[PDB]
Amino acid sequence: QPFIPRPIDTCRLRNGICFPGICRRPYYWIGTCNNGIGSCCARGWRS
Repeated sequence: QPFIPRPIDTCRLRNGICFPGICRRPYYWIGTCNNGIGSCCARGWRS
């Protein structure tokens, strides 16, 4: 976190990574991907 992580948003803040599975590091889960099985998790950290 170079910037100060504001309140966590959903995948509305999009395009960081879509994982098949889950985000563990460095990636914060923002909503789901692969229509449910994957994870919209943008590269970096929020909260």
